[PDB]
Amino acid sequence: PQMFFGVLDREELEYFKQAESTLQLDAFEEKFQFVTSIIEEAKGKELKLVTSQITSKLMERVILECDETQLKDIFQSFNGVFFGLSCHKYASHVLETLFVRSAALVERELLTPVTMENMFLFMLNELKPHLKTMMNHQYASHVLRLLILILSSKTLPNNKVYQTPESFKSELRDIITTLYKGFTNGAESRSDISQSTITKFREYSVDKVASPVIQLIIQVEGIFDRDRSFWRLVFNTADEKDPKEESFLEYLLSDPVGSHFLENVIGSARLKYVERLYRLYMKDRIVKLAKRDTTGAFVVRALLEHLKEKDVKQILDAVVPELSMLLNSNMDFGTAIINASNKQGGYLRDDVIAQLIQKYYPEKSDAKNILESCLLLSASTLGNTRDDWPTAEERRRSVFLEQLIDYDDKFLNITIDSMLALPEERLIQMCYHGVFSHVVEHVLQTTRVDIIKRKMLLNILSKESVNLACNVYGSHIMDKLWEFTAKLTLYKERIARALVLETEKVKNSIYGRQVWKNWKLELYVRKMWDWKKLIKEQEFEIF
Repeated sequence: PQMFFGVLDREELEYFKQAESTLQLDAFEEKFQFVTSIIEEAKGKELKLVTSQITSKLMERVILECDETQLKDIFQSFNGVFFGLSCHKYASHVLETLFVRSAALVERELLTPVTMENMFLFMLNELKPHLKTMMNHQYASHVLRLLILILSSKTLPNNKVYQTPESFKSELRDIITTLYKGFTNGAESRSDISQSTITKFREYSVDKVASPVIQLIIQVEGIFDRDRSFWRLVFNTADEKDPKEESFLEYLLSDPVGSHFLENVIGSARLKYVERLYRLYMKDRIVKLAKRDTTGAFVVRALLEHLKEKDVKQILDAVVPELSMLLNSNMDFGTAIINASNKQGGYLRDDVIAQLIQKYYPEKSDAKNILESCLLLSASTLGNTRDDWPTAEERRRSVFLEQLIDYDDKFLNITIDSMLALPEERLIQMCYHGVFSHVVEHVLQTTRVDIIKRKMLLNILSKESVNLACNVYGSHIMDKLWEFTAKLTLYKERIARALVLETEKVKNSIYGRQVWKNWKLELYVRKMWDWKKLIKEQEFEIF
């Protein structure tokens, strides 16, 4: 109804363009004087400013950089056009900024005993008629989504969470229920609603702009309204197949927005409803859903997380036998199932193990490393010439592998043998690598590994004892070798000898001096007898 408030002069435009530059410069706490000089010049033009693209961001800065009593002064200058501003491409981000600062101010008033809270309530009240429109407006829907987060003390896009006053609870309710009316054009029962409006609503859940709002509400509505009638808007209560709901489900599953709406929603549904959906519609599509990764396999994860013993068992029964084909593109389906299998007391565990070994170590091959199955090793950052750090994905991969190791002895052995299968220098390379080294050291589970493998591993690493202990990463591999070497102490001797051979290189190596302590090399050097004691100590400390 109102978003075009005139334009700026050339003189005015120049002044502010000027102003904005010197602010992002920081050539100064006289900052303030400048800032509040801008404010004085902004006096009475706030609207033109906030709507113009050139100056839109200037305002946003001033909002971020001003007195609380200037904050309010600006907030005030927006009375009676808050709705227009939110519908504006630029003004609506100014609003987003302004409302977030206000939130903190309102927490402050809340903790630090005309108030910001009341200034706020006032604005909330002029939006109220316009909610329903705000919901599917490309810009205003965000301002709306924001507000709801604010009123519910949910962390704020813009670790940023503030405590709310009581009236905020009231106001959250007034806007949840105002929407409900706008969209059910009249109370008072699921009975009274046409499936003309029900489906009108179902169609929303798949809009890119309105679906996030509907999710938010559905999650947050529980605080007051135990109905939960927004959910019931979207879904039926019990306990039979409706071809309307059913085809709506498939409509959800056959869409990115729709699938993610679904899974987020599964998260805040009460368990009654989730089981219902599963029992009714999911149960016999569960594979087709899983292999429709993605999206649609995201949902099957949500089910697993948020369901109970009988159901998850049912699911695993369906999923484990196709796990090797399900790891195709995405590993994080695998961790889902393992976590699932475990949380249920190792249900279907062996076939799970069996399925992994199928995907990553199939005994029908020359090449067999999980090191190449699981980390794309040859294709990785392992020694690039180009000074490249490990990727986030590489870390992501490593971690996966690491828990595989934890999951079963089978996997620990398989990776050891994969490391052993490698050219030795390439295993050495691993030791100096940011994430991959952690994989090496993670393999050094002295109790879980048998001696022949231990001996063989030791043999590669001993060749580089000192270079290892003076490297940021290698030192951890060397540290663990102290225990890793119990009952194999012609190798302890070997290394200790090697390290003492290079005493001055090793101490006054940041990382070296540390290994020195842990191998107790100070003893070695002075009371060699007392050393050979410790070793015998640590043997029966382990066994």
